[PDB]
Amino acid sequence: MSIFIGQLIGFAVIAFIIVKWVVPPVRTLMRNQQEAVRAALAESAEAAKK
Amino acid sequence: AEREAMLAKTAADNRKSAEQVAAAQADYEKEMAEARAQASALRDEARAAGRSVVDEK
Repeated sequence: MSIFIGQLIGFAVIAFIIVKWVVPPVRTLMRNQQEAVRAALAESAEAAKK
Repeated sequence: AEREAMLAKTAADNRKSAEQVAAAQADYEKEMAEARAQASALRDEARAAGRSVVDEK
């Protein structure tokens, strides 16, 4: 019982840490990559139109 | 492979579109100047025929 509560507080701390300091950079990488690839497909399409 | 071919097309199109616009301009100019040259040759042939007829008459 007590072990579960303590570990759950610890996991809340871990989740907060990753969401505040680890999630933002990973999300930025994904957005730069996925968003960038979208932009590139778009450019390719416009160029085909040209 | 998809990303690769996409890159390839972005590359070609831009190139081929640029080169084809340049080629269209160049070919229009070439055809128009060829028409002008043919017209000038025809007018010069008419001048030569006129000189020949005046001289012969």
